[PDB]
Amino acid sequence: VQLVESGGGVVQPGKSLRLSCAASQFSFNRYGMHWVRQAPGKGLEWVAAISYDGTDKYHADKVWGRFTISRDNSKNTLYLQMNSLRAEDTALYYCAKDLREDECEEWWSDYYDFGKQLPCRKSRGVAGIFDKWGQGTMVIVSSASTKGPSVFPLAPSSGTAALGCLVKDYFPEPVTVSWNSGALTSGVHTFPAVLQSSGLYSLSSVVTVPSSSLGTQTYICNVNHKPSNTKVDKRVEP
Amino acid sequence: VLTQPPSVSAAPGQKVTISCSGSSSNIGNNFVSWYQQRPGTAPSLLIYETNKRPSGIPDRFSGSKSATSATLAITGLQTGDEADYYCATWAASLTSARVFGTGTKVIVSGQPKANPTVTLFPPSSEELQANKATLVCLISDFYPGAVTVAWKADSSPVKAGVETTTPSKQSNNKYAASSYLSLTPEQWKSHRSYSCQVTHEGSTVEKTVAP
Repeated sequence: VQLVESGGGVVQPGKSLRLSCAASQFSFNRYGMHWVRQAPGKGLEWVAAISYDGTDKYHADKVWGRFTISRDNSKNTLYLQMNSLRAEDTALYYCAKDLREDECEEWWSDYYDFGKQLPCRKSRGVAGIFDKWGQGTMVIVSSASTKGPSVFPLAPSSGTAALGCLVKDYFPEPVTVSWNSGALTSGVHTFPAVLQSSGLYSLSSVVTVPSSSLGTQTYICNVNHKPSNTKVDKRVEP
Repeated sequence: VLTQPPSVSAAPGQKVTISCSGSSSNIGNNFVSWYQQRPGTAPSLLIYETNKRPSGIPDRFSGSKSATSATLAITGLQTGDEADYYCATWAASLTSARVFGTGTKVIVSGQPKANPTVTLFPPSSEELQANKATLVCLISDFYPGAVTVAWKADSSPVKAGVETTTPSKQSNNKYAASSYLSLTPEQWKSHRSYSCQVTHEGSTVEKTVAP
């Protein structure tokens, strides 16, 4: 069994996009199919499901009327129409296969008469078991573009003590930080940035120095954001 | 809403226990599916129909079920078992309830643990005048690198405004992560204090600040 997703990319919040999943190496027309997203780095979340015949459609409430699953058994392709996107929809979308081989038991014998064809009353239905997965396709929804970092001071806490400066709301990486014009590499710890809900980046760099030198030695946070051509030299005071 | 333990860890050999939980509506009446997801790779079916394991999966991975819970178990742990473990349920057919568990990270490491040194900072005077607020809780030097930050305001817990980065190895092979509680100035002046609870290997460390 082999699943391959495609169609993902970067699209602004509101605009649409269409994800495809090319099925192969199995009888597509027999098994149900699901979509499962996973925001990096958080838990799994099933989006939508569809049965073998396409008579059954399932969706999560957070995607109730903005996402619709669909398939084309002739092309063994699974389609997910993503329109009216949100930032919270940002995730890696996995194409999943249902384990249970579905089969119909009761036919109506009322209409049409082929007249193709007759839908099923009591099919086995999806089992909800995601046995085979793809590597997924990434979907990025962000109302963000190039913006400069708003630098801010930090407090003296007690290593003994510990100072820093906050790099706030910038995009995109990289952002390099140094101290006292690269004279002070030492007792330095630059933490990794963040992935805000609004898609903006922000990091922090703490520094642990002699508490005795505070009143005397002055420490100046050197920030740098080359993409926005912004440099900042923030002087941190107690 | 099926909930699982944030983190789990054990040295190579001893047995591990992971449990789900929820109403009898999404536990008792239904079956339990389990899935493994090693780092940087797609998930995989571990156990379906509560007990039955598909081919390729060792007999170590034992499933289970009860009235309002469902437990996964791994006997002998290899470096490969180190992965994320989610549970799932699907019936009958469904409601507005969830589908997958919150997650449970299994870390396989016999090496000695290192407690986290939590460092909390209050917002700046400059920022408050910029009409915004930000609490920075910096977590450094810990191992096996499994944390679970939790913010609280005057005992009461906080939910919205939280953003927590993933742990990351330092130079000394110890992990470090940061958590920001973005806030409005009006919310910041409403409560006496704001706390930062870091939950690493059972033991919790709580720092707190005030204006």
